[PDB]
Amino acid sequence: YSYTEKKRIRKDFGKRPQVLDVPYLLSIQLDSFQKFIEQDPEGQYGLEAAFRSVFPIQSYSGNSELQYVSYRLGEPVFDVQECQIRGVTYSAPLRVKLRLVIYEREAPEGTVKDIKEQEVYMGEIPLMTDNGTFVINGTERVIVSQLHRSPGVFFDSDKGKTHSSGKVLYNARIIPYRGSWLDFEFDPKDNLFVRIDRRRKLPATIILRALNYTTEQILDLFFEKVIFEIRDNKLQMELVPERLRGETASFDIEANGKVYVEKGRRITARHIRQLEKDDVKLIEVPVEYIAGKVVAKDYIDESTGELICAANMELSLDLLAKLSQSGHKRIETLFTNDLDHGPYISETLRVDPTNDRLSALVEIYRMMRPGEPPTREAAESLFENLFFSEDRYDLSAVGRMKFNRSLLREEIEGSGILSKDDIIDVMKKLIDIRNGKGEVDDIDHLGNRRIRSVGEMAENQFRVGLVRVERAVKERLSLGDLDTLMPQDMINAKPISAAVKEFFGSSQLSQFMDQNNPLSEITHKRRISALGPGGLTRERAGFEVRDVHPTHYGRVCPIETPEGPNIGLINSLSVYAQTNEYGFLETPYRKVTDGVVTDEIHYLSAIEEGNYVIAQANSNLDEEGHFVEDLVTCRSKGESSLFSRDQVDYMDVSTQQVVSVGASLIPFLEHDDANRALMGANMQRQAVPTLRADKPLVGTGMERAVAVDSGVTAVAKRGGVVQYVDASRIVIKVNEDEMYPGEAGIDIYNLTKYTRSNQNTCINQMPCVSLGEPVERGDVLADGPSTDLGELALGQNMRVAFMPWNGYNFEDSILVSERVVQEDRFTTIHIQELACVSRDTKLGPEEITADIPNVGEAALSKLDESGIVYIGAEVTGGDILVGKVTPKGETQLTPEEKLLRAIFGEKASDVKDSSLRVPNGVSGTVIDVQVFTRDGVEKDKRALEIEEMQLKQAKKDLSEELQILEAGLFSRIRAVLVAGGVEAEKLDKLPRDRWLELGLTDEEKQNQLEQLAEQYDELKHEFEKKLEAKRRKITQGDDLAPGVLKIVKVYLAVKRRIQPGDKMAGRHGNKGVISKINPIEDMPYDENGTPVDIVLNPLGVPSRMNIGQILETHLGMAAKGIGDKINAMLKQQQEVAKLREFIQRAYDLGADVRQKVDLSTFSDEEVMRLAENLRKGMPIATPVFDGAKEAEIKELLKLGDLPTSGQIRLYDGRTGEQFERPVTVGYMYMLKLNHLVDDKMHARSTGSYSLVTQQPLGGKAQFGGQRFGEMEVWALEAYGAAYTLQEMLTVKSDDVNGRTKMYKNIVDGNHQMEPGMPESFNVLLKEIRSLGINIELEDE
Amino acid sequence: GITKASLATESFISAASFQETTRVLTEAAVAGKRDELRGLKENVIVGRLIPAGTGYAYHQDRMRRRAAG
Amino acid sequence: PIGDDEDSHLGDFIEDTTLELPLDSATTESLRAATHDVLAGLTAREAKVLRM
Amino acid sequence: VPLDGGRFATSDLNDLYRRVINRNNRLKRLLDLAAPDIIVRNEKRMLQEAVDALLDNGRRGRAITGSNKRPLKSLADMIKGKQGRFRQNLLGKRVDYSGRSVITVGPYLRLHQCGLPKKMALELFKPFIYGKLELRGLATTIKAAKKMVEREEAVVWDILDEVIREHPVLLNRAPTLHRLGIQAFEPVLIEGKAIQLHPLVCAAYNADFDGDQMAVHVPLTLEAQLEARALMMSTNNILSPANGEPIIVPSQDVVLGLYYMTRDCVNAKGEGMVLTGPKEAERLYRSGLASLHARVKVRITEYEKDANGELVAKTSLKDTTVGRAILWMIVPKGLPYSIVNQALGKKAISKMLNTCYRILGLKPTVIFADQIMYTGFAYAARSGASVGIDDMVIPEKKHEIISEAEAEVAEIQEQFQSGLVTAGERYNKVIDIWAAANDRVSKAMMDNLQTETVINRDGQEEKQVSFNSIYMMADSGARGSAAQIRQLAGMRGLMAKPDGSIIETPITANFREGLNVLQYFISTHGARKGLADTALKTANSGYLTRRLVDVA
Ligand SMILES: [Mg+2]
Repeated sequence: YSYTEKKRIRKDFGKRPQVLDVPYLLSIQLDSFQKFIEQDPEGQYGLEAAFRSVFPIQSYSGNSELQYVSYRLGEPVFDVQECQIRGVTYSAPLRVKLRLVIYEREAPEGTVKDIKEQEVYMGEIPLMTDNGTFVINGTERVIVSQLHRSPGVFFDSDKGKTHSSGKVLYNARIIPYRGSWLDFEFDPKDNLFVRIDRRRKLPATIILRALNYTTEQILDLFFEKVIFEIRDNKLQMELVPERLRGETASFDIEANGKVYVEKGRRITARHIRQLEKDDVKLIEVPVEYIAGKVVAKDYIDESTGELICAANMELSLDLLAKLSQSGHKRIETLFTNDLDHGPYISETLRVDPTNDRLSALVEIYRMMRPGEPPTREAAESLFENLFFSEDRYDLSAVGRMKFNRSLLREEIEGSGILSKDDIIDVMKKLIDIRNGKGEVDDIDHLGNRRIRSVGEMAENQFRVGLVRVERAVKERLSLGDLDTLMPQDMINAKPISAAVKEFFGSSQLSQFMDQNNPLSEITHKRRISALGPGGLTRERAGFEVRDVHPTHYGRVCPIETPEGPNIGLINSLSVYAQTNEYGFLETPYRKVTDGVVTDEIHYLSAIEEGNYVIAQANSNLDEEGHFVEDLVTCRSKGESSLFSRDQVDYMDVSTQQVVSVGASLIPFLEHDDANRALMGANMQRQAVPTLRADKPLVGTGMERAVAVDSGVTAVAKRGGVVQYVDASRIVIKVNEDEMYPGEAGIDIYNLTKYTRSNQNTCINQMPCVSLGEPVERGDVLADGPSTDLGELALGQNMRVAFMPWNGYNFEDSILVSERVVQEDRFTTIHIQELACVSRDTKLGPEEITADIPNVGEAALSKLDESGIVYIGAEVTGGDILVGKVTPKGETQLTPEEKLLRAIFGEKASDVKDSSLRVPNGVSGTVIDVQVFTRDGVEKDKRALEIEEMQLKQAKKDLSEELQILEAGLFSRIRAVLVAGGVEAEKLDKLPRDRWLELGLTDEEKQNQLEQLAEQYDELKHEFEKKLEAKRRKITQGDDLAPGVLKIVKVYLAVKRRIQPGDKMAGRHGNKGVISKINPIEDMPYDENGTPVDIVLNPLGVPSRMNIGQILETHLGMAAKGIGDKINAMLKQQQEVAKLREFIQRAYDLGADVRQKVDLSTFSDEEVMRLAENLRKGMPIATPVFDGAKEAEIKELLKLGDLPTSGQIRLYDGRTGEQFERPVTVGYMYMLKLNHLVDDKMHARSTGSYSLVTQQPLGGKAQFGGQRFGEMEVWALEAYGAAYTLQEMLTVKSDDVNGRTKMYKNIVDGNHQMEPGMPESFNVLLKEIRSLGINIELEDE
Repeated sequence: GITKASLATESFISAASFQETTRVLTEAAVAGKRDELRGLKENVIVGRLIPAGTGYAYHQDRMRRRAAG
Repeated sequence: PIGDDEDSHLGDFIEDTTLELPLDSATTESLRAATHDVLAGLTAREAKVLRM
Repeated sequence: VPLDGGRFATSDLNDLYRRVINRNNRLKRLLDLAAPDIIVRNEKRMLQEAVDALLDNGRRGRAITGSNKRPLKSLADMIKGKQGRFRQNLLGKRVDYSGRSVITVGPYLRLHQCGLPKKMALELFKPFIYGKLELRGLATTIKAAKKMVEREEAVVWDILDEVIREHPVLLNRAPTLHRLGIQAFEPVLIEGKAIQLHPLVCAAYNADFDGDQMAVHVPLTLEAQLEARALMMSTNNILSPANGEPIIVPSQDVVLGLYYMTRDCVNAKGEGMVLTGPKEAERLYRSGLASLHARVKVRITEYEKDANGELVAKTSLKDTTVGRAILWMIVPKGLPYSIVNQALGKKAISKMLNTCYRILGLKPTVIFADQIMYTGFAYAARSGASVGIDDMVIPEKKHEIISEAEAEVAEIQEQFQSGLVTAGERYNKVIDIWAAANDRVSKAMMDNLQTETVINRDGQEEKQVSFNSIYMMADSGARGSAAQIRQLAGMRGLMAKPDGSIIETPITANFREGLNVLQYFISTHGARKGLADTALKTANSGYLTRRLVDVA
């Protein structure tokens, strides 16, 4: 077992033993970027390879070359945490050694001077956190792995809809990793066409001519030969018996004094066998048989010296008699069949406008760049630069591989550019497909689908940077002088900087990590997308690619995918899934040799898995693991059916290996329909953390692996005892077996405290260990938000009853008692970050000064001398968090205000109040205040206060570290001295610092003493720097935007319990909205008088089929039962015996479940604590498909003295009388979505408007009016409410006079409207009349 | 068909809503078309009382006063 | 175009500060009445001299 | 116009106009400089190009805006707008005096009213509140009134309760389809941020309580108020404009309640006895002396309006149940007692309302409906109806049917093995017999679920309809259907691969049982297919409606 597994244990039902445990869930994200940035000895993908691609860069013929030596990543400017505060990017400097060589003109190549410039900084690049996240501006962000069509050759069909004929079509497409696409396609006339990209269509052969192929050669490529012999007189023919197949005899087939075939007699296998064994190498044919046959090569008269017939031309009884008299004996003709071997290329030539290489190149250049005059150098350079350029083209490794593999080649690796043989082979294959041999692959198949990740894309971006800078290098090297410049003046910063900064900054893939929740983060980091650059779009792709493919098994989750605009264009990574070496997806399997199912794991990709017969995770094997039944359910090639006892090569690794980490957290999933299951696994990521993280009452067993593998918790790096435990920090003393010889050391984990998340929720760690407690290597030291003892708790369980309660639960709406809002269990904490901008206008600078025109003493009280709110001061909507004032000259009043100001003696201030007020309606406590001052502007009072405070706090925080670490080290030295030098009492007497001056007998112990000291001083000096830098980074003015003099960031912590209108659901996809909060008095109770927490609606259950939501209720009930029993025995303090007995009983449950429980545990100090944590309930694990069973749940119920029915009599808290029939009651885990009404509720009367078109628009976060759409208009039309409509689209919105002229009448008590004309139509009048169109309003 | 039948509307301002705007505007411009409203969409556009329901009376009285004494 | 890729183009977000909010013109309309009513109570030449 | 950070922003029309102007001037100059023909021509061409790009860009080389790749938006695009075809008056417009939030239940409501959040009503009627406030004199000037409600002084709540009384508000949901998508209600001030919506109207809006939000609008002008109250008023539309049938018909919980009342069992408390009026028939039940469902002859006075414009009266000893008898207390006037004597399913409960409308008129129907809702919820709650895992009963003969059909498949398998039947013939046979099995198990489970409750009155055995919860739900019309229950208890269907060809290995397990890896995976396709299908057919429906409103 383990350590923190002593504090609690989940009861694990199910039979199937885990053959392979769950790996690191964050695997992909980390591994990828781990490959991107790294020093790679070779051209394997990485910054190295990216460099080696475009480099070296030489001037155009100028013999001045710039090559690349090596690169390095300097230490980050700010650490992960500091950078999260300041708001900069967590990034490392890119320092690269470049070399500029100037070749002495007139080769041999040797250089006059090569200046090797030291590392030149181009840009900084983002870094990945241990949690697989990036921080762009003070915010954790994630780059979603992309899934797209892998580079290579692709043979499609496109039948049906095309041309309505039904003759179908066949198209091939060569798609590289970069560069133009090469398409080959047929048409109804069987003419082979080719196009680059999506461009103009061209007859296929025209590419071959550009490759230097004459007609003769093309015909030599795509057609066999039929040899004719004019021997004696009157032509004969060579014959291979297989040729005659698929045809009926055109004449008398006879030779060798024996007539094999007659006319009108089709040639079957019989005639073929006869002619075959008889060995007929020659047959005489009529002079008329060549009337249709097409000549292969050219032909000329030796005498006349004229062209008799061009290559690829139909022979006639005329031309034949023309070339036969010339002496020609042999004539070559294409071997053509309209069934077996199709004459497509021959007919392609007849559509070919071109003749030679040049003409082809011209017709191509006038295709790619149509309309501009074609040139030789142009048409050459283009065609060479398209598919043959090492620069502008590549398939990469995946591309070359899939290419050769789909061409049935041998070599899995080769060049990134096409070869003549490549293109020609692809054409040959397309032809073969049209001929009836060979199949067509499909895009949806996961074997044709690749998966990128952060690293690849980052590499692509940095690459684009390198090319856009390459142009600059070659540009400057044009006119450059000798030693005057260096590889600095050329290479800029921005080209790399903004290039990578763009990607991480704005991309549909790059996005703010969704952090409300551990499962949210972890399921965001494992996510795939067919969208973004390189992929398709929502409107682009249809349902096909969206749909779950059979290949998605063990790779993609069939359930958890977003439901909406993009469905199936995202999905999620399966639990055990891995990115293939090439970047396909591969899944764990169990190799079955002979008749035994072996526990040896194997990784098969989408293509690898294809022919193999795979058994099922749900199957029965006993002892040595032989399949019980002689017939076992298995899926083999694309399909699934019953297979013979031993026909199988493989079996499923686990029960959960089909689903995803999110879908694996749904208990009794096998009992839920896939729709509502999707809804559930989608909503579970929307769970907001709670104030008291509880625990799942009904589990799976992934709840540990999730919270653990995610960064929310803090795991121990090494095992040992805890020296110190604080809500702030945790200090572990490292065990000797683990700990390194030098420096000794004790692991110090600094815990994260209350701080803002990306979702404006609260993220706060808490210590789960006590002072001086033993820990295991890799154990949970401190939990996170919504995490309990290593297990993931996304919400809180509670007492649930199914019964209609006076309609208050009517729809999916939920009715909850007051016991829940009282205990503050469902309460959540929110952290809002508000900012105040001090800018500069031509009218004057803005002041943050506390001196504000027109404010009360109650407003001025909450602020200090500097105008900043005190830390810890609780505020509500309208309070002044930060004072601000902006200069406004010449108030420019009217006589009424002139008289008013004259009488009341009020000087109109030259300044307007710009202060940042608390958003209306929200109320919280100020936790933290930050001040960013422009470099060079004098720091204000509060600024200095904050600065010095941070200085002292940093001094204490670093000093404490130095102290703990040093005491720990000296202790280790003192430990070494007593071995070989021993004086125990006599040692610690003299000053500690003196201990260093001591020696010891000759031994390795004298060396360790050297080490301890050698490292001591390191930590001694490493203090200085760690202080100095830390000091300076507090002092330096943070860089700001143009015009902003300083910025005050205030952090507010609001606490919201729960109220009607909030949305909360279960993991089964049953939504709900709290309707009323009912008194405990009116709450239905049982015979024990215990009120029920929540009353749901039983009507929602049958229609939306999730029966799991009931099972979770039943089991949970029984589960809590086992809690109460223990809670009794603990309250009655029986003994360590009875408790052990009952606990052992509960951990067994009938027969045949893998458990492995106690009596190893210490009889008192251990067991008694386990029961102590179990008194709240008995946590139960129900694996996805391996989960619990009816009778098991019922038996556990019997163990809890609860009924089998799971239904207990209830009583109305009002009349007290019984409810007829029982009601299902129990415990259901309920989350709380972040959809709380406090955010959702909006309203407006008359707000600010828009400048362009006068329309309602929120300026102050005072929400602009609701949108009235065309349909919403049709409603009013149908009703026939005319004035409602008019005012709706005129006076309440678009009418610039109407709005105010209305408002006046509104206050005056007169309800009317003087509508006028909406500004939209007026604007349209001006817009139309701006053109040559005269549009007027007429009549009267 | 309904999609085809919707194509014919006397009011051009109405046509500029659903149909291709450019074409309609030009095609109506050359002919010097006169859009008299009388319909729903064309009226909603210009922000006047719907010639139906509560406003059918208004548009009626107006239509009657129009093209008369 | 800002996020959502829609017709939500940046210009549609520029608010009009230049035009006075209605809640103001209300108050001004009333201040007319305040000053007038209060100038009704002064003597003839006091009203004339103050208005002048 | 300006912007924060000192930066500017401007329309693309300025770039375009600038180009046109510049080139035009350059042409004038080149004219005065007597430039050669080639130049003046090139210039004229360029000007034509520019003017074109200004009027409509994209019939030409598609000019791009300054230091930006995106093509500048021309005047044609200024007119045409975008997002399909609308110019600002169709696709939408922002409107003052409006709001929105999540919606809640509010069963205490009357069909003519809705709970309106306090703060919301404050912000919405703010202009009116000002007016009333300084109308009574509680505020010196409008400014002071603003400061009053800004402070929320205790008097303004009552001042608001003044303006709220007869002033209706409009409520609306996201997918507006038919005119009932927007209705008028009477505001009732409520604490909290949620809007309370009358359950009976939840049908027309197609609003689940799963977190749907509803927009609110204020009928500013007087005409808008009278329009809302005499037309858009919820109480004035009780009938679907599509068909004469009532749209206000009780939905789920309520129909389950009335079902549980109007139901009758064989032997219970008070079975066989006799009581004068329903007034004491309620007393008997409330006391616990008599069960809600038992056959009891009781006197009732039922009215018939048969006389011309005039209500008749009569009475008789009717054979009915305690529950039905109690329910009769609601039914007004002219409706005959025969309407409540049935089982009262979701269908009949509607025809009750319909007949009430076509007989008694509007008001009696409205109040009738309110009452029906209240009693529905009440008695449904008292009923203690629930859903357990054992409430779903699987046929005992199931595994047997499965096994026999499973023998059929192997029979046809042997046939094809011996070549007795062709591949396709065999396939069709197997799929036929499997579907047959599915039908067997289904028509079994429905029987074992429906009448299987066997009980006794004074004798040994007499059998009637089941009291099983999920069955009451499916039978009444509250929720669920035989087709769905079929998926709960009996085996669920057969699934077809994405190709559209049905698999010959159906799902032999149901939801109450475990669905293994395969069965679930195979179900997934049908699931995503379903979600996609409906989500798309929503858009198709919308497009259809649009073409329709355009043609009419
Ligand atoms: Mg819904």
